Amino acid sequence: AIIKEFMRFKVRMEGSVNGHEFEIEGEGEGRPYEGFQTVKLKVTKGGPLPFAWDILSPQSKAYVKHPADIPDYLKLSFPEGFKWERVMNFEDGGVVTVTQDSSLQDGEFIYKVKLRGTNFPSDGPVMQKKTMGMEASSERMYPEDGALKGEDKLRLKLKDGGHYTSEVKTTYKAKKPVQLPGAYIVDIKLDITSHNEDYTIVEQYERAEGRHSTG
Repeated sequence: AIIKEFMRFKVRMEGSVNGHEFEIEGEGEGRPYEGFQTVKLKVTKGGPLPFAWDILSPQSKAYVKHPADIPDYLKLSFPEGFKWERVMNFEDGGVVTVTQDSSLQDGEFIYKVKLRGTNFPSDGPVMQKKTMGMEASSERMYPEDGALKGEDKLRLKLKDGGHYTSEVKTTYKAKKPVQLPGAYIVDIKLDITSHNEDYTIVEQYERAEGRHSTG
């Protein structure tokens, strides 16, 4: 009974993008079983960021709605929790690597994130802030080597019409070997609900629901 129907979380990211170091702190809340959440974030060091918010926005899988018949591996991992490791390869040679620890302390999730972005063209859409959010996506989930893997193609919206593509691969590993699901799909929509002019303060909303594959 330790994941309640309403849960809050605290997050700190230590990051570097093309050598620009920054820190972000945030707090969020949501309904883990209903698959939605919100977060309020502030850049506490290295603001304003000289790159697009949208590469940071996808950096909280306890809050995915799962039907009863798909094991909710990442909720089962608590109280100890889980770790994740991610690579994002962007279509113009930019690369983001991320590691994250998720734990539960005094009834709140605690998130610790380390991020490195490199090889973004100084004049590309990320370093020139030409993105305006991302499309809804479907993360393709499967068990492998005792972990849960996810693969997605993120389509960052360009202001000028069009999309800037990232292939994303993530490993989500519970700190104790609770029940893995079979292969399945998680439909996700992440929205930036508000921001200040320079994106030193940002609010996000996400909805996520697991389902069986069609095909």
